[PDB]
Amino acid sequence: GIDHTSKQHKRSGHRTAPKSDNVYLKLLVKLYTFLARRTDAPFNKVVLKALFLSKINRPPVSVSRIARALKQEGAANKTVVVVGTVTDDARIFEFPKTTVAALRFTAGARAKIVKAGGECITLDQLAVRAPKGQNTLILRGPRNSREAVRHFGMGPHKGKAPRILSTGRKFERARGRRRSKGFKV
Amino acid sequence: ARYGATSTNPAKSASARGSYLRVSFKNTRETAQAINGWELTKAQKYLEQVLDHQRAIPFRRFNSSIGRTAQGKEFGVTKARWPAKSVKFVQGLLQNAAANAEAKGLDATKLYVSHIQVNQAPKQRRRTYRAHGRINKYESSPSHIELVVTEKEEAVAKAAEKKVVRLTSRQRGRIAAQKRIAA
Amino acid sequence: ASLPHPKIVKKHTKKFKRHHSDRYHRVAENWRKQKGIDSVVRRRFRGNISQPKIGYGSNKKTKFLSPSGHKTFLVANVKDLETLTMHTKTYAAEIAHNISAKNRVVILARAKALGIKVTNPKGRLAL
Amino acid sequence: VAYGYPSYSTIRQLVYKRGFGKINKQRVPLSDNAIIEANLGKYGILSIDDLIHEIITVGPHFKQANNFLWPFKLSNPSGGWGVPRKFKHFIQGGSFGNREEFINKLVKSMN
Amino acid sequence: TAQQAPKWYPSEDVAAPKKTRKAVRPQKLRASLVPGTVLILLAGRFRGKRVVYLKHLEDNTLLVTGPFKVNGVPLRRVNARYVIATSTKVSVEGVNVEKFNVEYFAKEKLTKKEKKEANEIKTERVEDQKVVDKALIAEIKKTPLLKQYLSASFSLKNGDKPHMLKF
RNA sequence: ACUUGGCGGAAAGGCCUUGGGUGCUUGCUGGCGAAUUGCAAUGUCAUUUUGCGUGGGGAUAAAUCAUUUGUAUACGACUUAG
RNA sequence: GGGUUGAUAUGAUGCCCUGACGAGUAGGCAGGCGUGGAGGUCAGUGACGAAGCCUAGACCGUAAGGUCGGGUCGAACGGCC
RNA sequence: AUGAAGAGCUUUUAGUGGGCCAUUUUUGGUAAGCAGAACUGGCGAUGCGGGAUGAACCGAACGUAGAGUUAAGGUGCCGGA
RNA sequence: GGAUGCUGGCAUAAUGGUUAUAUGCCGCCCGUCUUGAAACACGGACCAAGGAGUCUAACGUCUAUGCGAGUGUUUGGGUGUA
RNA sequence: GGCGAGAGACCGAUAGCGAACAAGUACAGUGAUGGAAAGAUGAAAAGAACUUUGAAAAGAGAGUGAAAAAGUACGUGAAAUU
Repeated sequence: GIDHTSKQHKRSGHRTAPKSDNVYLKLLVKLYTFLARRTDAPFNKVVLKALFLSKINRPPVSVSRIARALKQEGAANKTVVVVGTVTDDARIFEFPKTTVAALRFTAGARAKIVKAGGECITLDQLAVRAPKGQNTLILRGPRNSREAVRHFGMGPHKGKAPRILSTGRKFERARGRRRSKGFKV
Repeated sequence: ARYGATSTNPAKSASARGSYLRVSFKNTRETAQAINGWELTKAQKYLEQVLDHQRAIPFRRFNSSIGRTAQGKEFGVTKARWPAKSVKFVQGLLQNAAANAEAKGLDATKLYVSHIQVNQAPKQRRRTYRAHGRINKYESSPSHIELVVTEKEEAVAKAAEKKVVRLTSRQRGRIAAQKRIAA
Repeated sequence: ASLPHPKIVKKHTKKFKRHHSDRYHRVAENWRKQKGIDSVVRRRFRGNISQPKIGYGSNKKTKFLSPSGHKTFLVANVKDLETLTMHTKTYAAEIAHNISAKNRVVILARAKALGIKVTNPKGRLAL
Repeated sequence: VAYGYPSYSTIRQLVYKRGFGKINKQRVPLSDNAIIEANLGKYGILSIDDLIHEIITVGPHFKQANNFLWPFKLSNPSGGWGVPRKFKHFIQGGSFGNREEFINKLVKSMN
Repeated sequence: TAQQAPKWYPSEDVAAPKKTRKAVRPQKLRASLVPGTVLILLAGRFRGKRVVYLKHLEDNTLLVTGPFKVNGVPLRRVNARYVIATSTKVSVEGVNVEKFNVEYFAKEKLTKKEKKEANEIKTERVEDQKVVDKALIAEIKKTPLLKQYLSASFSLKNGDKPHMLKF
């Protein structure tokens, strides 16, 4: 027999070929896996995975985030790439002229960019302009900003947001939460 | 209508039936198998002898815990009985069938009985009263009977199939070499 | 008339019968797994029935094939048959069981004309 | 285990008959100095015999050659083990332990 | 419809078979066979019979004769794995055997319509066997009892054990 | 295949012998024939019983039921008689 | 783990190559078989016999199960998404 | 030095929460197929060859077949040798 | 970097399958709680038909979909082939 | 609930109201109360004239019917069991 030093017939633990039945997304995946297979490009492979990703591993990206990125050095005339959605943010009042490529565009963000004089782009247009990731810049959005990640890992002396419907006095602000009522955590 | 299984010429045959008869299925079955395949007049005579207790019916299948009697010697057994009621119903049927046969116009002495079957009928149920306040069933187990009698025919036939044969060249050559070497 | 196929191996011609399908009439031969705890069939003791498993599966190149080398495909009409027109060397026709005799005659004549095989070409023939 | 000091003939036989490369986590039969120089050309190795030379004239790249070699999947020996009962020492009348140079006989059988 | 369809129908284009690398090299007989040698037929119509060996044909067969004037064996072609070769040796230099061959041993196969109810020979073959057999007997007359050694047949007896026997 | 005379009783059922007839003889020398079962295909050859035939002789009963008995007996059985 | 959109032809969840591995109660996950009814399609089968039932008769599938033939019978029923 | 069969990270949820056997260490006990602990391995959850027979022992862990060689156990016969 | 060539016979129940039976070897009754079940532990005589993790309110993780600092038409109104 | 109307991704005679039928019926119990089972011939009775056996019931024929493999023990007619 075998004295196995592993687990046998185990899956990679990595998503291929998403379980979104969206045919256009599947077309993009056919495209970018061709490109990953042949264009020897890590950018193509990255985009392929990020297309497989789920909704929450595909958070939104605010145009203000994009603006910070373009406020980097050497990164102004670059082409931003977001596998997901791009949201507007009226916490800003200026915006540059660059082009942005992504799956989805909130109408407000699209308006903001077009008004600033850029163009909002799809990933296929990106694949014809910059197959190997010529002069690109990938952005991913926050993941630990999520109101389930508050409760993830809940225990004593972690500061980790119990799971609770109603808030206020007399909802978990007592025994366990102060030294008068016994003990603080 | 629609009798049991028969391999017989229905033209040279007569039939008879009795249905929903208050007589025991087991004893009628044994009577039937006692006259199965017999010549008809011989059978009627045998059953009359039974009713005179000069001969007997053998109980082959439903024979548990019953008594014995020397008459079983005739059949290779010890267990035998004299079921008057079954016998009466049966020879009434045989009367029926002999009449139908002669009306068809048959030999009436080449005759024999080539099918006779008996099977269970709807149970006729009464109530018996048993100790500690209990009811149990007292069920008659009635019978249907159908028989069929037949003319005995001569020997059946001959001339089976041609029995075609397929040979090797070697077997054919063996045959031919022998037919050469000998006469 | 068929296509070159390899030699057909089935690896179990005998039917997998439910345990005690022979013993009790309430237990039918439709195979059914003993999930018990002290079941010598689940435990694979020697001298007990062989349970199905994926090693008894067949070779892909011979799978679904009849002895002729054809795959069976059910037809109810000339249209379903004309679909098989160009795959006679791989596919053969089974006339359905609910078909009438005259439509069977039609289908049979058409299949003869088109060079198509039929594995039940005697349903509802008198003579 | 049964271990011992092996000879050139049995190294050579073991390799030429049971010679297998761990190539990006697969087991490929060797069959070609092309394979060997594709993978182990880094270490001045081109031929299966250069491999064997490192092996037996243990070299600075013995580690990489041996690790490249999938473990030899031997058969049970042909004429038996020589003993009726195995799991004693070679000394006590068994099989395991250091049978320093009869291992060649055993291995040549199992091959 | 009763059955919908298959999506993709496999093609009918038969793949041409690969270029095999099996050559046909001539047969290396055993050194116990040399022409002019006496054989024992084990099988066939003439099973268990001492016979002569003359020629090694091209379809891995051996040309053979009784001779016919002795034991009823005609010219024939047999198989080396279906004959035993004896140690006995008779000279055959002096026979015109180069004429015979596989086309000379042709059958003119039989059709299917020719089904027999229950059940001829070429003057060519007859006179050929006559030529060859007169030469063979003329050489046989040298050593004694050989004519009869052939006329009889071969058999195993109670106590005869082949691996201890020699032929 | 007949034929004479013996022997053998453990399960003999076989062993031996005499007379003559007939056939074969590879003890020796010879002549004729075989083929085609096609390069092998058990290549069919023994005995076990049963049946239907033809022809040759030979022999022309008992038992069971039923009946009766009671030295016996739950019935069967057993014993006796007609 | 890899290869392959290239034009003509079919299926990209496809096809193909290579290597390894395959024990299993409780239990988990997955892919499927089947039943009653629903929307759609087959311009589906059908009184020249639907369904149902019988069939040590045949065929497919590892299997759940499916199909076919023969018999019975008499009014409806299936394939696929 | 050897190996790495990928390394790390998170979420979530089932079942379980009666245990038993062997080697060795070992406590109570006259001792127990007793009771109670320790390391490891096993049975449970596991068929196979061997032990005549057996949950645990020895050997060996299991897709369907074929061929070869062996393990432990054996080679008078039952029974292969 | 995977077997081809030559020849023969059959072309049919011959091979093969199904099935019954025979033969050789193996084969304890299933389900269950159980450390442990063939158990001298429980349920089960047999057959058919019925027969057991569903629906809801409010929630957690996860995954799809839409929109996106907003989202939610559907209490209600308008309108309708209702 | 009562009266009257319409509908259903409902049940389809062991289901669905206990009740598709002479069902709150028969039936039980002092009584309060309890509380069933049971649908289908065939398009149409054309529901089997007449003969014969039998004490008769019934049978065998005949005949009706598309079909008695539809005969009020009636659509088909499984299994256990026979």
